[PDB]
Amino acid sequence: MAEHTGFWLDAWRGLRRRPKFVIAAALILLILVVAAFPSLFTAADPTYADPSQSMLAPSAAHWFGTDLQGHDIYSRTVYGARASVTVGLGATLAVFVVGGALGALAGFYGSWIDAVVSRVTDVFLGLPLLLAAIVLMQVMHHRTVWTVIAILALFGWPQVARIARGAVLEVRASDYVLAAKALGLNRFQILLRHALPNAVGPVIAVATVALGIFIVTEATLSYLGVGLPTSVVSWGGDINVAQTRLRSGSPILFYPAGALAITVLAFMMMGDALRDALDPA
Amino acid sequence: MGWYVARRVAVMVPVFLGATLLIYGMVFLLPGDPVAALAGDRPLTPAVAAQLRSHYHLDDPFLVQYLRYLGGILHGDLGRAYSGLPVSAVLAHAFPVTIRLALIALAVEAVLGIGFGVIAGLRQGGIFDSAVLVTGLVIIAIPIFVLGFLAQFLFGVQLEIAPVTVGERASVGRLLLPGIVLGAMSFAYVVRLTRSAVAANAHADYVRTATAKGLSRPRVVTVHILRNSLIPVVTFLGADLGALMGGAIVTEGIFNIHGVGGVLYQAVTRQETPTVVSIVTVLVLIYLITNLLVDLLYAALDPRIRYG
Amino acid sequence: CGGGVLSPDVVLVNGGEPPNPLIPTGTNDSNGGRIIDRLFAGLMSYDAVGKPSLEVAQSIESADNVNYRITVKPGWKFTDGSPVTAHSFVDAWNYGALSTNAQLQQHFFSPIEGFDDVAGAPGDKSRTTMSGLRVVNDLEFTVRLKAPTIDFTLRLGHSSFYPLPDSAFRDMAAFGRNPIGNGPYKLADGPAGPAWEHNVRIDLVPNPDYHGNRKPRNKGLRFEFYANLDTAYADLLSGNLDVLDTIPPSALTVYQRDLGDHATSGPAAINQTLDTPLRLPHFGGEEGRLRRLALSAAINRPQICQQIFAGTRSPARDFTARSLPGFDPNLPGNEVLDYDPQRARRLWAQADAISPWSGRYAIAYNADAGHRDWVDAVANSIKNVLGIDAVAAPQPTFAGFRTQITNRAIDSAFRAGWRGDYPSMIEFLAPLFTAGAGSNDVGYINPEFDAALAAAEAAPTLTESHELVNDAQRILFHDMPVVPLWDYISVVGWSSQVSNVTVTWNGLPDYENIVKA
Amino acid sequence: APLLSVEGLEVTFGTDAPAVCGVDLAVRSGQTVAVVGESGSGKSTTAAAILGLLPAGGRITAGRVVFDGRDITGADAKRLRSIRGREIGYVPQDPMTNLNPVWKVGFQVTEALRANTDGRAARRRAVELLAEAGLPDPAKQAGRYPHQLSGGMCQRALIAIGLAGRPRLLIADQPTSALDVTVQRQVLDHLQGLTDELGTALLLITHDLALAAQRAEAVVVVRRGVVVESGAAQSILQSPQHEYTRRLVAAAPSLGDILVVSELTKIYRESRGAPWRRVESRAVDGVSFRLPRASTLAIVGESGSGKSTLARMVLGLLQPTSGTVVFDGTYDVGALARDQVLAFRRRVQPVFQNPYSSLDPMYSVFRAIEEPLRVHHVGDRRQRQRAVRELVDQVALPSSILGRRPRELSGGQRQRVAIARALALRPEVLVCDQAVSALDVLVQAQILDLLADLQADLGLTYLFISHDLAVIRQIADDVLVMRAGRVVEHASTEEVFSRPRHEYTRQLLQAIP
Ligand SMILES: Nc1ncnc2c1ncn2[C@@H]1O[C@H](COP(=O)(O)OP(=O)(O)OP(=O)(O)O)[C@@H](O)[C@H]1O
Ligand SMILES: Nc1ncnc2c1ncn2[C@@H]1O[C@H](COP(=O)(O)OP(=O)(O)OP(=O)(O)O)[C@@H](O)[C@H]1O
Ligand SMILES: [Mg+2]
Ligand SMILES: [Mg+2]
Repeated sequence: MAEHTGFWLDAWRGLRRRPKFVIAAALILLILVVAAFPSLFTAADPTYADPSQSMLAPSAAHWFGTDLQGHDIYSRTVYGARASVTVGLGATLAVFVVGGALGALAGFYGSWIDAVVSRVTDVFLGLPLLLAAIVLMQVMHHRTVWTVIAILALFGWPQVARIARGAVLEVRASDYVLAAKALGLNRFQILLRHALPNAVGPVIAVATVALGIFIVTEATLSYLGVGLPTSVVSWGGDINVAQTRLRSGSPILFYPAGALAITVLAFMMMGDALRDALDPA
Repeated sequence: MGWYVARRVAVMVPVFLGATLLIYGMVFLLPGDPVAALAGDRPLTPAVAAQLRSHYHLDDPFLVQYLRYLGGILHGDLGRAYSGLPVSAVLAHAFPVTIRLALIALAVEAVLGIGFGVIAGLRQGGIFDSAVLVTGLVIIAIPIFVLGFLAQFLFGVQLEIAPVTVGERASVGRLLLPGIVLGAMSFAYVVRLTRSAVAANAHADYVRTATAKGLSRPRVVTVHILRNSLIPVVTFLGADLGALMGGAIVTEGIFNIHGVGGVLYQAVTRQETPTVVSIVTVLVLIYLITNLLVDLLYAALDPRIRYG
Repeated sequence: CGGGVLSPDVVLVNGGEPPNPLIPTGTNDSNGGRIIDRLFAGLMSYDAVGKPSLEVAQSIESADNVNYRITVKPGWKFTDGSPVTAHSFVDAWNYGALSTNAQLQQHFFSPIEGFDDVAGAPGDKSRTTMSGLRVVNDLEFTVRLKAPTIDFTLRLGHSSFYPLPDSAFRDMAAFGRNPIGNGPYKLADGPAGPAWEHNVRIDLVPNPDYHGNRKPRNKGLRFEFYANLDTAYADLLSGNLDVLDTIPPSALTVYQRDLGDHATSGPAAINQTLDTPLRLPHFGGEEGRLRRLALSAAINRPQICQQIFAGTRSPARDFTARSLPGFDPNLPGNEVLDYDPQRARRLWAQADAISPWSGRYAIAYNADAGHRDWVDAVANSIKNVLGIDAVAAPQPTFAGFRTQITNRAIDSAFRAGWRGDYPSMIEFLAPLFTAGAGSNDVGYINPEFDAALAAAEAAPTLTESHELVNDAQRILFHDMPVVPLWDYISVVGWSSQVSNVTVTWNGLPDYENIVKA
Repeated sequence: APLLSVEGLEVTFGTDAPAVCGVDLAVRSGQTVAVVGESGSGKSTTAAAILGLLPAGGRITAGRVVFDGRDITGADAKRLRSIRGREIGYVPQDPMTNLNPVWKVGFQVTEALRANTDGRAARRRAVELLAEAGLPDPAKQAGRYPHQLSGGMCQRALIAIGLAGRPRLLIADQPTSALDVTVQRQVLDHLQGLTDELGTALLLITHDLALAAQRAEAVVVVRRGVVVESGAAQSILQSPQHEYTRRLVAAAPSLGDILVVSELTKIYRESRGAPWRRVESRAVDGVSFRLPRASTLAIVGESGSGKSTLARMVLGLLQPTSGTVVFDGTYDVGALARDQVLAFRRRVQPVFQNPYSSLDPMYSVFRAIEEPLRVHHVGDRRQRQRAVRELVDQVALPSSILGRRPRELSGGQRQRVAIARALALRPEVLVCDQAVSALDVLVQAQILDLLADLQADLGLTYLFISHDLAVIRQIADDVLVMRAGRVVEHASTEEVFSRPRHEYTRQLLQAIP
């Protein structure tokens, strides 16, 4: 998606009265409000654990119960929204932009640009994530949200690059590409204006799935001490720690997982509503 | 094209060499010191430690240890694995099972994802499409540990219609439930890619002509619509063939499989450099080869795609 | 229909891949330790309680606990026809003591005279043999120590004083791939494959030549190597395993339901502690003694040991384990190990009256070993009782967590603990709190404690060395070099086929007299 | 009782005015009925409603279609499926977008003939069907992909597909718009031999008014979705009564050098047999001519002759195997290099053969037409709006279209959109490629008048490729006949139309309705 000029005013009007778009936008707005102002929804401290209240059932005092340590689960699932949403959205946008640009450049030119980009992709694609995280985080004096985003994006862009390259390969032999060349455009203007809008669906799909994948992988990183300091509440850290209480019959894993699934659903609906505005019917 | 394939296979060599150097560097740069863990949770005598450090050549300069590693892979001779074994034996014991399991998982996910995706893209916005999408997102949200735990519980403990463990006996029939579990995180990807492509291609001008011939809906759908909508999903499947190996550590722990992911994790946590370097190098080889094969498959799938 | 072959005679137990070749002086873990202990039989033997008794020796005579005369029994042999002599012990001890051989158990030979000559640095000093050991016949030899040691004869049951056959020093690397012992079991004969499939299993059969204290009641054992103990629990519930030997933490509350009289429990000789180097800021001097005394009054050990561990740990009452001979749970002064938030805050206040607290208090541990829950609990209780910010710190690799402790370069508190090698209290105290000990990771120096501990080894009898150890432990109560947390309790479950499962003094099953029929 | 009856059909496209407003027509199972009319009247929408193949947003409202005495307007897609192959055949309008581009033409023809097994005899019935459709070497053509075919060869392939299951009725949508006159005579007399000794019926939608006169038996005139006239052919095509049909029958066709091409040659390498057994196809062979400035040069010839290849080589869009195209003396179109390119592309503009595929499915009509103006920086924002509106009005196109995408246009409206996009910049040279073809006579007249005005006032130069010989005799200044890639005859317009000195160009000159 580079140049959809012309009538964004008609698209936006055609996108307004689209119930899927409206519902997805309302859900996204709610999620953002929860991630921005957590103190409207709860008064408790997410990092306070009274251990004489280890694993209680939901009541009027604790709406979701407590966990093995004694934390309030409602407070923790309200305050994990900031970290989880920030990491997921940041890494998704980063890999989308970077991998899409790289793969679309590779698939369109194809002489030596393709060679270098595809070899770098084959190297980055076979190198594990935990090894490189362990090696790189020995120089970062402080873990943050942005270091986690940087790691996740730097090792997640290749599979988006592959899909974008494959998508542009099919398009670059079309007849409107020759017509654009015969009008007088250069290869870069052709690329943007004609070949980005026409080959952008698959990338949207893989991005909408990579969002939830990233939100889950950040916990893998945090658990070993190479990401996101332990004083930070997050969805995924809670799932990781609470999955072990499941044999005893305690279903406290499904409270952060429910929020994660709702956010992923909202963004999938939004992505499809945006993708159905490039070939309306 | 013969000359294009020749150039590709030729340039595969120097990238392989540079990748070996870069991988050895990043594995060397792990923060600890292997000798400090050779005795486990007890300390070594300061003379026994010196002896072991000199025995494993852990006091040579970098690039001397690298040249020693690299010049010896011309005889096999990949290293010596502080447990005392050759590394050749370790890799030969660990790779066959992983290859078999990865092939099973790829086949399962391919068949299932393509079927559900073609139907959900032919009739999108309906009950079937909604159910498929919510199944994908529910699979994403729930950790693979829980999925493997519950699947094993059910189908191996209550309904004994599957092995609980596949240790030491890894048939193509005993590795079927582990394969289904392993190929479940790659379900939403395949479904969504197939759905997008099929929805885009379901309204071309030649599909109307194929309908006017008098073909049945299955034949029209399959031949025209499906055959014309296979490139992004094949891209993803080729790229995921390599991630199915080296990254199935959680599934191989639930079922006692003894694959490559556990070997890699142990070698990393004990800082055994030759083992890690060999495994990661083999992974990079697999990726190079599969990407070349998938490009040739592009050329076979679309006659207007030609390289030069 | 093919395959399916069942094991109606061998007992199927769980294990793990030995990380080293199977040599007695080269293994220090438990995964290889259990196999080595099945394979060999040394000068003394322990029962399930930990009482030593003569196995290969006729007599071990001494009159001053410095010079020992050891007599070997005639008739014993290795499983190749070659006899067991005095040379078999002397050669093996000298092999394990020398420094050019680079054996992990070298330190176990410290008390013998001549140890430095062989355990210094090669070439510098000659004498590849220790001078304290001296052969008199093929069935007798003498030992001489540096100082009186009441605790010596008890060590001769450890798997480091085992003999070796003379067809073992000609090529040792080969021996460690297929050992030849003289104990109750042998490696399964073989003619289907190897007896040891790496990362898979090890098969053992009885030894017809063994006439000792640990005669087997099985028709063989099979150690099946698992990762992820939850899988071993699933196989025990399915009927594919016979003895589990340890319950996973996720099943600690439901095993009473699932197994149901096919489980037993008993105390093991293991403990756990929390260490803070005496060189950190604010943790040195008297100002650091008060802080270490206040950190122990701020931990609820009874609450942690039954909310986090569900009853598989026991709150600490001294600096040793509960299962050891001579343990006293009412030592005068151990009320420094009770939970008392007012006392904790008072001690913190009077340490801040010397120098105020400044920063963070972190407890470091290695990730993926099961320490997350109790480290979280300890840090949280400290944070709630005092005002400070205490946190947990997982480390990526095990090598790297060990390097920072060995180099004396770690900059925070860390988790620690001991695993006893033989049933003695002094073995839980000497390698940890003496001046320049190897496992003295916090840098604690006290010549008065050193003298009080050396005065207990020089006691005329074992019944009054215990009193002296318990008196030496008051210095530790006063100084608090490390914060003791809890002792272990081992829970072992089994199937309906096996019939005689029992826990031993170190928390392992008694493999020899498990009855399967 | 007639074989096919349509009475009162009305088709709507997703909350708009009905594209078809009460059409009536019958066919009588042994005859030919032609459907002539304006460009946008609902002639292709009427044929898609009969078969049940309407585009995504269209559906019948208030009408009925009764075929063979069995009302088929409620789909019931088993009643329609037993009909679509065996009883009614279909020939689409666009030759290029209507074949699957990945399936090797012979496969697609063998697939259509069914209700039989034949084993390996189906692959020999397909070659015969392609030979009857009029291909010159079917066994080779059956081994090619659609993009390795000419534009008229794809159309003959679509005909061979539409005649596969032996239909009792054929609906052909402009089936000869890319066949010259001789292939056209062959296919039409084959169809006329079919509508006897069997009884097959033809519903023929054409813009060529002469052909109908000698081929049809009844004529239906359509205008804005209404059947204006209907009756016998002659009594309508020679003595009309309605005003529209009068004007239509009347305004029908009757009866210093900028470019120096020298020795051009193009040779494709194809894979006939084993994928390593390469053959050679000489598309163009040693062609060379010269174009005097401010004049018109027409290029005629047979189907599969190498005219679009030559056009795209002249435009710098193909690379020759040999030869040169020297434009203006300075530019060597085979090698411009970075800076001559924009000044060359401002002065030379193409119009492609079937212009639907070159129209960027995501652009609207306004954006498509103004892209030239904004690539070359003519006006700011509103000058471009005024220019695009003036062009749209000049090409005889409604203003309500601005905002619609190419998929939802007519077949003769896409062509005019491409013509307007070409004329936007007022280029010094316009390379047309069979683009007056989908327009009826009364719109084509206005387009040609505009072209003549532009050449009279500015001095533009035209390179006109076409299969219609009544138009070429009316506009062209020189004629160039091609065959098998070689130039047969290059002479003035009269000396090729009056005293031709080649047997082929004489034959080609006596085949015309
Ligand atoms: N998919 C569509 N969506 C909306 N309107 C359409 C669509 N297809 C066609 N139309 C409208 O229907 C009208 C008639 O279309 P149709 O293609 O039947 O004309 P036609 O007779 O085939 O013209 P010609 O063959 O001369 O180009 C046109 O004015 C067009 O605007
Ligand atoms: N991509 C290709 N590969 C191989 N052969 C081709 C290719 N494109 C065209 N040809 C061949 O080149 C020849 C010239 O075709 P061309 O399109 O120039 O004919 P044309 O004169 O435009 O025909 P028509 O007037 O019917 O459109 C044809 O015989 C065709 O088979
Ligand atoms: Mg039409
Ligand atoms: Mg052509």
